[PDB]
Amino acid sequence: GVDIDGESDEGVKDIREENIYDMLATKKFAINVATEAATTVLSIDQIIMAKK
Amino acid sequence: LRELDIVHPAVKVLVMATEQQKIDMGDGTNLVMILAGELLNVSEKLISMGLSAVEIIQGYNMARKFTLKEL
Amino acid sequence: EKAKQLEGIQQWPYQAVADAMECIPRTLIQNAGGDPIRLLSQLRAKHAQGNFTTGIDGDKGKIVDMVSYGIWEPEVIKQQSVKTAIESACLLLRVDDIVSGV
Amino acid sequence: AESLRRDAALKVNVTSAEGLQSVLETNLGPKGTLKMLVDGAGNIKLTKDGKVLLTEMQIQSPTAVLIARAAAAQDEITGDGTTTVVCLVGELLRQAHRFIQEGVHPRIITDGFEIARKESMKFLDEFKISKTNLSNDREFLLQVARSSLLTKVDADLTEVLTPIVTDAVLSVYDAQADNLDLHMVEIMQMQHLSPKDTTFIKGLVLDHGGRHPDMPTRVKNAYVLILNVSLEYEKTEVNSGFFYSSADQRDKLAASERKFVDAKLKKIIDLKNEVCGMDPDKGFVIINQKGIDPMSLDVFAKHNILALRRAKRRNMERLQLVTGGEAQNSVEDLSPQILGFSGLVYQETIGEEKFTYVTENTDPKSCTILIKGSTHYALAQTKDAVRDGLRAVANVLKDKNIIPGAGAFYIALSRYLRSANMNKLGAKGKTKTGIEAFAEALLVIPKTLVKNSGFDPLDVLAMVEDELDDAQDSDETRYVGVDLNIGDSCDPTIEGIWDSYRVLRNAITGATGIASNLLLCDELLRAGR
Repeated sequence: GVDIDGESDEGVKDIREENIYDMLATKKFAINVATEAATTVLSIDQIIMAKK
Repeated sequence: LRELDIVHPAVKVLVMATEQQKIDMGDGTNLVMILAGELLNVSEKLISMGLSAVEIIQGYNMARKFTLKEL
Repeated sequence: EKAKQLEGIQQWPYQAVADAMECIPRTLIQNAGGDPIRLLSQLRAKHAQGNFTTGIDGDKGKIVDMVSYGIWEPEVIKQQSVKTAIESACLLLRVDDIVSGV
Repeated sequence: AESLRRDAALKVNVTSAEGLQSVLETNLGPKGTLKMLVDGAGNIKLTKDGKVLLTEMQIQSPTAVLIARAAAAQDEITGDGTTTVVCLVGELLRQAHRFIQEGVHPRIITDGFEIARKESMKFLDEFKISKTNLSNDREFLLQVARSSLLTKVDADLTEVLTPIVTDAVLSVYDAQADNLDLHMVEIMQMQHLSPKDTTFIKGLVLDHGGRHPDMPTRVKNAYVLILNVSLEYEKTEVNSGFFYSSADQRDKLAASERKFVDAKLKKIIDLKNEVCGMDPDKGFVIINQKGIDPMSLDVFAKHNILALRRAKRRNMERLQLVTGGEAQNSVEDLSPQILGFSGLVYQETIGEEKFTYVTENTDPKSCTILIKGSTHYALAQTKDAVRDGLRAVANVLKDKNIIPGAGAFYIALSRYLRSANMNKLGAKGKTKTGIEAFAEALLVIPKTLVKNSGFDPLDVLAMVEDELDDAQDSDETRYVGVDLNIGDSCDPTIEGIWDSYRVLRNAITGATGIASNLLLCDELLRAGR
């Protein structure tokens, strides 16, 4: 994976040492929400506003 | 995001999508907002290149189904 | 395809060079009236299947073969176009400051 | 004292129309763009409906005022084509404004439209296709339902709402002459679950259900009985309470509150012993519009009787049609024939609210469309797509005629009207100049659909004309239409893109009178102050 280092290291390290894992329910749900979020912004070519 | 004043209404779309992550799963709110902001940056080159935003949306729908099967 | 097997820091600018090589035929597409988005993606896909000699016609404006229809160019022009453009592009990036004086 | 005249209006009216045209130009079609409109309410709403766009924005320009009234008349009659008419009025002014510098008088421009409108009705009757009233058309209704859905969504939700919208009209509407009522179809809005998980509700759902931990999760073949009496303790009109200082005074004071409760409750539990006592796989459900006391919560748990409280008055009137049981005001007069019939009844478990499913009925004669969404704007967009889909299918059962979409009607009509007047030459020599402007104004719709997708509008136009030329030589009938996905032409009968006859019939006549009145104003009149 990606290592933050902070002391020293050469290259990267294995994630299985620290056992840092992400649940499938969290990762799979975050992709569909982020996809629909960017879909809404790209679909809007015009914005109408009014002063309060 | 609840303690910040939002001016542009387009930002509220990402704020409403951020609350979707906190209410149901409660984890990964940073993964939703940061990834959604990068999808607009990589699309900025496609919108400028002349690729219509319609096929850009259609491309993400086909790429989303390919990602869910690999998970 | 070759840049993916190197796996180094130089891999990223190779994609910028490959995109720059595609702008020369794409510029002719913009002058031919055809869609620069559609004709560029369809032409690039034909190189992975067909030969590398399939170019773009100025008279027609659709993807056609250069050899069968009698369109040819010498290699020396291609050798002098790539070498002199890269050598000149490097010299422009070597100057980080503009000195004013006699 | 000079006779010099001015324009000062038509040039501004067309310019103001071109500005409003470009707003709804990219909003038309399934490949169009979805725009966000928020005025003063802080409520994000995204919809492509042309009528909703004009009602949510205050436009000072007088040109858009008449266009706003045109969308209101099409919704109250046709119920669709709000954006298409706006695109036809704006483009027609562009072709007519070019002839103004030539000297063409606007009256002949308006008179040339009425001649082309009457000639369009002749081609309209030959081009339309009659559809049978038979109930085997559900397969054909799937293609018609997708035409309205693909426009207002991203096309991923269409496959989910395809069986829901199709089965919504066919279930509530029996097949006869009769008529159809869209008000009988309930609409429920929930912001909890995602829109991808939405489902169709055959019965009726209610808001406030009974809350007890021992209530059964699923009850199959349950009897529905309307109960108008109060099962909860009542107090005097003036605030008062019963306070007992001893155990003997407990049953004395509390008996006054449960006197009316025990009289009705003891008669209800006797019905369970006489009716549905032995019979397995059956149930008994009490409506009880009023509240429930904590005393009856333990009685209903031992008998597994589903309890309900705080019921909507309007929903109970429709329960008599779905279930069949009449409202019982007094248990003393209750008869065994009052008990209705219902199917599997199971309540979803959610902390904020709870649902009740009366669904799976023999003759429900009603439907409920449950709208789900994660955000607020997702609920407003989905509600707009459902209401537009029901009104589009509504004209399919009423009117037996159907027309193909995807520009198949506009390209064929624009080409027919151009070659009809040249052969006949029965109108006028000067009038055909303005008639050509009407024929060229009908080709903007197929050019608009390909414009949002990035395709060349001139390329797709020449490909359709090449296919129509081969169809004129042969004596057969072949329809040609624009395919947005591939980019070439397509057969609209195979693709399944169809548009209502009533919507397109009032679209040509409606856009004719609206665009004509804008050309009749020579000078803007400012007065009243």
